[PDB]
Amino acid sequence: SLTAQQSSLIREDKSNAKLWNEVLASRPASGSPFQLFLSKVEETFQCICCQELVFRPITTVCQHNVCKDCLDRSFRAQVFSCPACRYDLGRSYAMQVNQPLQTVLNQLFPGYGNGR
Ligand SMILES: [Zn+2]
Ligand SMILES: [Zn+2]
Repeated sequence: SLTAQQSSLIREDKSNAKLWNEVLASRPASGSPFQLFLSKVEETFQCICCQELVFRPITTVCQHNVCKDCLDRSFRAQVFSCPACRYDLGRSYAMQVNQPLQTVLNQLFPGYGNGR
């Protein structure tokens, strides 16, 4: 299973608290329990735009996680809606990468963002 330090890192991602709670709600009949956890994280944090694990994720006001580059490309195309639910984020949507999420994902999947 996951470790205390992993739990501490997850607790820091305060803007995905509800989601992480569901992830944590998820013992397997095959392989190891930590593998089940990893499977569930990967599924939960898929970017809808590029179909990869989100990298430099933006956690939108409407509580969806999209890569910054994917959201940036959409805005440059003059599409200011959430790719996941089409809530109107608006022009000049002030974004910051969700660093706590990025830190968790980089710890669980080191190097997944190589060249991203
Ligand atoms: Zn993406
Ligand atoms: Zn949304």
